[PDB]
Amino acid sequence: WTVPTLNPDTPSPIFGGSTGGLLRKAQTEEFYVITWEAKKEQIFEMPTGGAAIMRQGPNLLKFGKKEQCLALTTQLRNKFKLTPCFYRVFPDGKVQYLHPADGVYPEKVNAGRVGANQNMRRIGQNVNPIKVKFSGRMMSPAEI
Amino acid sequence: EVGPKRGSLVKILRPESYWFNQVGKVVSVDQSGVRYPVVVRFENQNYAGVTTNNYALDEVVAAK
Amino acid sequence: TKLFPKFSQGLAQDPTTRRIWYGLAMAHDFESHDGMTEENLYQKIFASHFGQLSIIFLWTSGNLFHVAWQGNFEQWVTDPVHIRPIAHAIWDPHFGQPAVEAFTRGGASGPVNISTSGVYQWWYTIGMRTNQDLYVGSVFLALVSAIFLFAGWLHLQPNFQPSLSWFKDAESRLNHHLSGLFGVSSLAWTGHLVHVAIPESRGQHVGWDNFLSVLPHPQGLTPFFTGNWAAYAQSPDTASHVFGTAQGSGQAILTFLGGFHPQTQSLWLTDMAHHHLAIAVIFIVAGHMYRTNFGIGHRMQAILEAHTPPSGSLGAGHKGLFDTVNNSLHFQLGLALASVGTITSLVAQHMYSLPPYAFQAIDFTTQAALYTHHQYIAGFIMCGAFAHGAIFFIRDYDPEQNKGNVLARMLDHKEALISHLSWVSLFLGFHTLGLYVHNDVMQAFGTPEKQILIEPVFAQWIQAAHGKALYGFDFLLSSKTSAAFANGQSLWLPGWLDAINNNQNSLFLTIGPGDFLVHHAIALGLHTTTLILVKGALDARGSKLMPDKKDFGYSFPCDGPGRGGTCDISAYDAFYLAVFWMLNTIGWVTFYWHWKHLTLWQGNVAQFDESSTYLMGWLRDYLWLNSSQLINGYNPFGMNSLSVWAWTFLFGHLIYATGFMFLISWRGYWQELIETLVWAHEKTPLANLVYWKDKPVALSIVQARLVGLAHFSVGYIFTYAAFLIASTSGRFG
Amino acid sequence: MKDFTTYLSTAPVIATIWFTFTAGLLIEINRYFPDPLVFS
Amino acid sequence: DIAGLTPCSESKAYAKLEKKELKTLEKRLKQYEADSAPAVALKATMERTKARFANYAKAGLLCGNDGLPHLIADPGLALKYGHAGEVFIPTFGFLYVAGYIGYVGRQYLIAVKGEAKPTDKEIIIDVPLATKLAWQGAGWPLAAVQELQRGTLLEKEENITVSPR
Amino acid sequence: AHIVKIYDTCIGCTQCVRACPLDVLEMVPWDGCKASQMASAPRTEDCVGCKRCETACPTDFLSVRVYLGSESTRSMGLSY
Amino acid sequence: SFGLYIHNDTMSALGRPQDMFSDTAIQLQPVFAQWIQNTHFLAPQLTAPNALAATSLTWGGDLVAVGGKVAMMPI
Amino acid sequence: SLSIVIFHFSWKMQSDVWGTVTASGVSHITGGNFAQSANTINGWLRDFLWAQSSQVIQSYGSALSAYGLIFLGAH
Ligand code: CLA
Ligand code: CLA
Ligand code: CLA
Ligand code: CLA
Ligand code: CLA
Ligand code: CLA
Ligand code: CLA
Ligand SMILES: CC1=C(/C=C/C(C)=C/C=C/C(C)=C/C=C/C=C(C)/C=C/C=C(C)/C=C/C2=C(C)CCCC2(C)C)C(C)(C)CCC1
Ligand code: SF4
Ligand code: SF4
Repeated sequence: WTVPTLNPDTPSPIFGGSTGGLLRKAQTEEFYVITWEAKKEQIFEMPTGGAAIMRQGPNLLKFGKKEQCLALTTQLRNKFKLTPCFYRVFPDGKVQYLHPADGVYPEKVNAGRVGANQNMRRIGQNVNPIKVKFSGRMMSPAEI
Repeated sequence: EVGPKRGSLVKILRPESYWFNQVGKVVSVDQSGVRYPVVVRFENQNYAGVTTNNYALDEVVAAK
Repeated sequence: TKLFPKFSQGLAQDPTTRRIWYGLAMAHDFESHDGMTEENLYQKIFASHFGQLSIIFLWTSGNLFHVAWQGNFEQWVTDPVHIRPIAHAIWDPHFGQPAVEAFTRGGASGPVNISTSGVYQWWYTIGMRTNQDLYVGSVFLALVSAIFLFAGWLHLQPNFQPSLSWFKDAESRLNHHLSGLFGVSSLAWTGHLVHVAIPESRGQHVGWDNFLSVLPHPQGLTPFFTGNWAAYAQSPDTASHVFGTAQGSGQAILTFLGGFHPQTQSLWLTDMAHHHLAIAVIFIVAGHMYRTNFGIGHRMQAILEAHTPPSGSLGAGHKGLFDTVNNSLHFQLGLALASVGTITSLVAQHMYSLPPYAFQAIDFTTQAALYTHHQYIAGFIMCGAFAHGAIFFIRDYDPEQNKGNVLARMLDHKEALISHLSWVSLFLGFHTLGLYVHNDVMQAFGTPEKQILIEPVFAQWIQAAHGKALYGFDFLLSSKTSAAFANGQSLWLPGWLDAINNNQNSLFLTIGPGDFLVHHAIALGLHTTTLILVKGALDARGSKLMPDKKDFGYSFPCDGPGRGGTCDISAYDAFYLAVFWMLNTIGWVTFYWHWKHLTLWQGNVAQFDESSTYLMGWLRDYLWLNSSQLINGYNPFGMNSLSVWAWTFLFGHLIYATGFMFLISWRGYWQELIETLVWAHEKTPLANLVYWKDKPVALSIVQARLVGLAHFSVGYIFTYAAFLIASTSGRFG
Repeated sequence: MKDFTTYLSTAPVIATIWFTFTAGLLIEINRYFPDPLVFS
Repeated sequence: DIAGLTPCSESKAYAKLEKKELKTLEKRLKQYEADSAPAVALKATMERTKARFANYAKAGLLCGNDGLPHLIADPGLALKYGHAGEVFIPTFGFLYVAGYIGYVGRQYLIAVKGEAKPTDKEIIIDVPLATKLAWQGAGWPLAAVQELQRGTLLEKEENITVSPR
Repeated sequence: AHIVKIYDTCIGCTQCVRACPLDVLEMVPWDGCKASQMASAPRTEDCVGCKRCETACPTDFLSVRVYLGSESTRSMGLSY
Repeated sequence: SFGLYIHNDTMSALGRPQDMFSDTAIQLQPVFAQWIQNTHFLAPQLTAPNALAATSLTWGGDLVAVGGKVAMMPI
Repeated sequence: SLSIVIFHFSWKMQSDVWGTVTASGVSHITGGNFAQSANTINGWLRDFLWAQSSQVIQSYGSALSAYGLIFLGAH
């Protein structure tokens, strides 16, 4: 498996538009693109409101925040048995592939993943806040 | 061989557990060397609605 | 990134309107600032304390200046009974001519406000007589304000920053504050009373220009150095003395008359001089207790380690508490607030019943305002004391260093403490409310003889012990054949017994079944408020619902909808809930004080005695009946000087109700709403050319609670203040 | 009939009967001993 | 008398209060005929009113200046001057019934905790079991003391869950 | 950004990962539990702090914990 | 709407009744509602020829008294 | 919203419609004070709530005393 490359030419689902879509943040900060392959034309629900028709084959939609792309991913995966992926697109044209991060969806354990933010103790074994006082900022005993 | 017998009563000693100082029934004890092999089932559910939890060998003591 | 706030880099990088709000809210939480060290924390607090001191003295300077400039103090001293003190002048271009005429009162040329703070009676009692006195005092306090402000700057400079060990010298500070700040100050105030205030009350002017050539006593210090201290108690002011003049005046400077001055109906100036002299001696001696650089005195740590009951009933006892208290600024602030908070209530309870200032008792509006003012401040201060006690347990408490001592053992039976507080509150609530409701039903059915009226015999017994002969118990000071009555019969009992058996003042007012019911309402309020504050402190570190609460800090929104839902689970939220009950409790206390004095001041105590045993009586006879003049301050036919209070009355109701919006409706609703406004602005021509720098967001969960409580509290206070002043001054103005 | 008598043993029904009985007893005592304020 | 009060039988205000209450009823009774039902109801109320004021005075209640009975709660004063029936005797009447209810409920709770499904016995009451316990609760003061003396009233601290401290 | 931590009481049931609406968590190989897998929090810059993961966790006490921290555009959930 | 009341309360409190929104001051007449009332009061003459009287006395005309009390009258 | 609707109805009917009819004319229950008072918040607090609550808070000892009790019970 290798990181896919976004194709901006991909056609988008049939949709008449709405007032729930992108704002000035997309022009200045970042936006998100989700793509998937559809087996047939089918009506699905937009996370921004309304019904859209996915074209047979490649599809492409743009969203304002990451949660919107993953919300549609959950719908497509569970209700239609599809395998979408999405990216983060910066105003200068840079594209950052996001999901699934390593080609395998996170709920399925995969080799080569390195644990992060794992504490080798129980919650009840955290130290008292007095022991981390005056550490340079506000920090919980769970941060050590 | 390790841990209490299946079906026996044990008392929970984990302070942050909902069932601390309460009595449950042993379901099974993993022999594979896991951190928390003792599985205990309780009559009263916790705030999350769960009635079973895993505990270490030294976090359970025979009831009575 | 944005500069503001400089103390929090996490906030400075926040791109929303959150940042400005939290920049303000976290400004004085020094411990949470980036890069804070313990030594720098203490130095920052020290400088802030200088800032508070200069502000207080500037505030006192302003009050002196405006009374001298715009008040009628010189006219008031000639006839305090029949002249209303003037606070300051009004200059408002929004006024109409009728308003200009209405507020022109008290002898001033233009519109003015009438003072309710009682500074006139206070300054007159201590010897101030002319506007020149007020002016000079104002200039002096402005200078003292500037010096404190400079001292705060100075001790922030490199060569004037005290070390950490200096701030932790408990023994030395206690010695100086007890003997110097308390004792010498009290001794110096005695000198002022003997040299200035007492001569002024006898018609003699003593000022800076001649105080070195005027003898406070005909025998100057000869009795003091020979031990003949009784020479200063001879020839007190007579019962016919006219305050401020030499008629009927005496020569004593230190007495124990123990009653009220017959004309001013306030405490004798010679008793207040002897009081402070004795207090000064006690505090000067008390300040030589603790060890310093001279090898004598006590070490506080030694005292605490010694007090461990041998039976082990308190475990390790007080072992380790010197470091616990000495190393925790929140433990210290909690103790300071609790002590000052209780002292503020004592000031309220004693100043109304034993008025120290001349002509204070007859100024009914001033008496009501002062009691209500200090009781509400006491209520807020008590909530803070418990708040910082809960902050201590989270941030500062160390279980290992307090192993087995009394503090750690409080956490060991917190369930017993909370559940018993719960039982007391339930019992008081069920039965106090039940008795009121029973009496309302008996009144409603026209059978007032069937209501439950329990005589307060325990309290009446205490009043009899103090000499009140109304109830016929006749023991101790009420029994003329008792040793207590006889022994004091030459010192202070004659004056005290005359004052306590006069039913026209506030010294141990007569009490009955109506007083019984309301006192149990007050106990309900105190216990319930303590329950919420104590539960908040003792569960601050954790509960069965949130075992690791201490890892989340004092204040946080919640822990989410899981585990059944965890709204308002933080110790901060317990304080937020407690403030509502503190306001309700103080509201009951002040309603009680006000109505009982309104009927006394009107010469009809029977109305209170008969209407206070059921709640329709409070609604009809206290609130509804006494609102009539207030709500007519302006109307279709005109307006009068109560229009400002009428306007403020509704102003208070409005702010109160606005607070309900933040308390009832919660964030998620508003955040969705603001998003549609964000969309609309960007799509609107000629308006999308302008744009924000902070992304608008709804207020945070915690912030809504604070702002809503603030509106609730401010409206609560303003509404009552308008009602209190307007209903009293309108009746007696 | 077993099931019906089981239904009558549910908390709301028992509470209704018990409080109806308790209220009836208190009302009837005040009917025959009106206006009781003290014990003599 | 006690705390400056006076007996209601000797109180002018108490006597005046009764006249006003009867006067109010008499005014209403004028507009009705002698045998009409409203007249019978009003006269019955008047008889109850006169009996009430007669009974309270007979019981020896103390009246304030308002003319209303005031109760005495200190046991010493109540027993010394014959006011024990106002608060003191009613106190032990309540505590007997209240403990009766509490003790019976506690017995039922303990009895059903030995069943297969304890929670089912709390929403569907075991009426035969509940009825038996209700009758036996008349001796709760004796039973409660024996448990207190036997050390079985309270549970041991080692079996009670608490949160971390 | 918020702070998300996984503790060694995890049973590797995967429910927190399935419940995360932001794809903050994932499952990695482990040997400390019977399932031989542990939850991980590699992408905490995207966590919004909803605590759906904590709601899904069966262990007692929790094995996944969210501590709300500094607020950014991502953590605040803004689409503007 | 609510701001007009706040304006009126403030002006009245400041002793400037001539600055209030009121019938004797700055006037806010519901002219549309007044016009509709007149039309309904005159309906029997022209637009409802077979109706003896208007549907309601609130439109206008003479009051009806029953037992010494007003039953309905123009509003 | 509906609280204000019914307060509007109650005050308007008492002030301008309901009343007694005699030779001298019509005397309304509140004497036509709606027009000049209902344009201020203080007018509603004083002339409507405070003034018209007199009956309910004075009903103890009468047949209407049950409304006095419920008035407090509802608060
Ligand atoms: C004799 C020496 C001396 C004196 C006079 C003071 C005085 C003071 N110190 Mg202290 N201090 C001393 C030695 C001394 N200190 C030493 C040796 C050390 C080092 C060991 C310190 C270390 C120290 C610190 C670290 C701090 C102080 C602070 C203070 C101030 C406390 C706030 C205040 O105004 O309280 C006023 C208190 C009183 C007037 C005493 C009476 C209080 C009662 C309860 C009030 C009621 C009385 C009466 C009824 C009121 C009548 C009111 C009227 C309207 C009728 C005060 C000015 C604090 C401060 O503000 O610093 C800027 C502070 O942070 N001191
Ligand atoms: C701190 C308060 C204070 C101050 C500064 C003064 C100051 C003064 N008093 Mg007054 N006085 C005071 C309190 C005070 N008094 C009190 C409490 C009383 C009631 C007992 C009196 C009763 C009184 C009388 C009856 C007389 C004075 C007189 C005087 C004047 C001359 C004193 C003299 O010759 O001493 C000379 C004595 C000494 C040098 C020895 C003093 C020994 C003591 C133990 C010193 C203690 C110092 C103390 C611990 C520190 C306090 C703070 C400090 C800043 C002063 C002088 C202006 C006399 C006068 O002529 O007034 C016009 C006078 O006749 N005073
Ligand atoms: C000697 C007194 C004292 C001191 C030194 C402190 C100090 C502290 N307190 Mg404590 N506190 C006190 C008294 C004190 N407190 C009292 C009396 C109470 C009870 C009311 C509390 C309750 C309390 C709580 C609940 C908390 C603190 C906290 C704090 C810390 C941060 C304060 C901050 O940033 O505020 C910032 C202050 C503001 C942004 C302004 C708040 C304004 C309020 C809401 C009133 C607004 C009135 C309004 C403007 C009036 C308008 C009128 C209209 C007509 C115009 C700090 C260590 C906080 C903390 O984290 O501690 C560790 C915290 O959570 N305190
Ligand atoms: C008037 C309003 C009101 C009332 C009556 C109460 C009452 C109570 N509060 Mg609450 N509270 C209020 C407002 C009120 N609160 C507000 C505005 C806040 C701020 C958010 C809080 C915050 C708060 C906190 C944080 C706490 C309380 C607590 C309490 C209890 C105190 C003890 C007590 O009185 O026990 C006696 C009980 C009562 C007087 C309640 C009324 C009982 C009625 C009369 C029973 C009637 C039964 C009858 C058969 C009718 C039933 C009809 C029905 C079946 C249809 C009690 C349940 C404390 C608590 O729980 O202590 C244990 C506590 O911790 N309150
Ligand atoms: C019209 C009369 C009346 C009414 C309607 C009530 C109503 C009530 N009372 Mg009150 N009471 C009254 C008169 C009345 N009281 C009088 C005259 C007194 C004497 C001063 C008291 C003294 C009293 C107390 C001391 C208590 C109440 C309590 C209660 C409440 C709960 C009762 C309960 O659930 O019992 C059912 C019983 C239980 C749920 C458990 C047992 C509770 C009882 C009170 C314990 C008795 C212990 C007994 C003395 C034995 C000691 C132990 C030893 C034998 C080993 C309830 C609202 C209780 C309360 O408010 O709790 C918050 C409460 O503690 N009342
Ligand atoms: C809730 C607290 C409380 C309070 C404030 C009082 C207060 C009082 N009681 Mg009461 N008493 C109470 C509870 C209380 N009692 C209880 C619970 C009981 C039952 C055990 C009694 C039993 C009782 C008796 C038997 C007598 C009093 C008496 C008195 C009065 C005078 C004696 C005295 O100094 O009492 C102050 C109270 C205390 C210090 C607490 C303990 C009081 C004990 C129990 C009684 C002491 C009696 C005393 C030695 C009698 C001296 C002779 C007398 C003629 C003055 C006084 C008004 C006396 C009285 O005047 O009777 C007419 C009396 O003879 N009480
Ligand atoms: C078996 C019944 C029972 C008993 C013996 C007790 C006993 C006790 N309760 Mg508890 N309680 C009960 C039921 C009971 N409770 C119920 C049903 C509730 C929910 C309303 C509560 C709510 C409650 C609170 C909130 C508090 C107590 C407290 C207390 C303690 C002091 C007494 C008190 O305040 O009573 C007050 C009693 C009540 C508030 C409710 C009484 C309701 C009825 C009268 C109880 C019996 C009903 C039951 C259905 C009967 C079954 C009969 C069976 C044959 C089928 C005491 C240990 C207090 C405490 O912790 O003190 C340390 C306290 O704060 N209880
Ligand atoms: C939580 C916490 C906290 C807090 C606390 C508080 C806030 C408290 C308060 C408290 C209080 C607020 C208390 C009070 C008390 C009081 C008392 C204890 C009193 C006493 C008195 C007396 C004893 C008197 C006597 C007498 C009389 C009565 C008469 C005659 C004279 C004489 C003097 C003999 C702290 C910080 C610690 C920390 C830890 C935790
Ligand atoms: S708090 Fe919400 S976004 Fe963050 S890891 Fe948990 S489920 Fe995912
Ligand atoms: S839900 Fe809890 S137990 Fe399951 S994988 Fe996540 S952290 Fe581990």
